Amino acid sequence: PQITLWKRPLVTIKIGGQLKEALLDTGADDTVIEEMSLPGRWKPIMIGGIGGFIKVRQYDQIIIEIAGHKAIGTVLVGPTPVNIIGRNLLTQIGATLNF
Amino acid sequence: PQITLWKRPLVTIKIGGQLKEALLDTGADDTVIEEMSLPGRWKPIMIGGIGGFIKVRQYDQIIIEIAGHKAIGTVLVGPTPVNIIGRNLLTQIGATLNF
Ligand SMILES: CCCC[C@@H](CN[C@@H](CCCC)C(=O)N[C@@H](CCC(N)=O)C(=O)N[C@@H](CCCNC(N)=[NH2+])C(N)=O)NC(=O)[C@@H](NC(=O)[C@@H](NC(C)=O)[C@@H](C)O)[C@@H](C)CC
Repeated sequence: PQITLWKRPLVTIKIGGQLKEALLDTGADDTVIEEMSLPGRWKPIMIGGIGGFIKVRQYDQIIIEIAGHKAIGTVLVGPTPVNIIGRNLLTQIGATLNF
Repeated sequence: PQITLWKRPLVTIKIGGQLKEALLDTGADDTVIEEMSLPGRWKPIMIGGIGGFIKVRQYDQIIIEIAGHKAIGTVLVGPTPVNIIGRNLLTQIGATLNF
């Protein structure tokens, strides 16, 4: 669909078979989800944001549905202020910025 | 135009008489620009995201051209690692997310 930005671009996602709400984020390289139990092997890494760096668990090849669109890729799990869907998965669902 | 997300959606902007490169961030409520000596009155506020919060100066009615599109609104100035164009301005240039 076409989503305007007057409101935060929040969509429903399905991960680990669980429904969550996430923010479509063009300014995010990666996808970061709040702490949760996720079936899969992980590796600890650090990511950055506007205020500094935080440590997250890196899960690869995770099946996730975004607004009904399928994506299978890297999902970072950690203490993020909000669930965000980054470019790694936005490209998978064919999302583009238009103006 | 249409901007794909294979790489960071960076565009040229003009603010305070200077040209800079900024990130189109749909996951940002407001606009945060790198430290620059913008003239005029301002208000001290704090803004954040991943890693925490940072101190910035809030300027109102700032003229800013984004990728050739004129806009006018609130601009936060401070020690941000990246020039961030938020929704407050993305809506003004008619930007949408499409998939
Ligand atoms: C988590 C909060 C919501 C999403 C977030 C995404 N921001 C981009 C900004 C660009 C970097 C400064 C970001 O953090 N992107 C990260 C997301 C994490 C990730 N791993 O993708 C990123 O791409 N990080 C890269 C590196 C970015 C820096 N790059 C560089 N210096 N070359 C990384 N780690 O790979 N939004 C924000 O940070 C904005 N905050 C907000 O919109 C809200 N604040 C809060 C706390 O939620 C609102 C209430 O103010 C900031 C800019 C203030 C308006």
